[PDB]
Amino acid sequence: IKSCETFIVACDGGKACREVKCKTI
Repeated sequence: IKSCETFIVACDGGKACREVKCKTI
């Protein structure tokens, strides 16, 4: 099984973004 999660980053230099990512367990 693989794990995945999203984080909050400045996609517009100062906005709310939901960039999802996956990694091995």
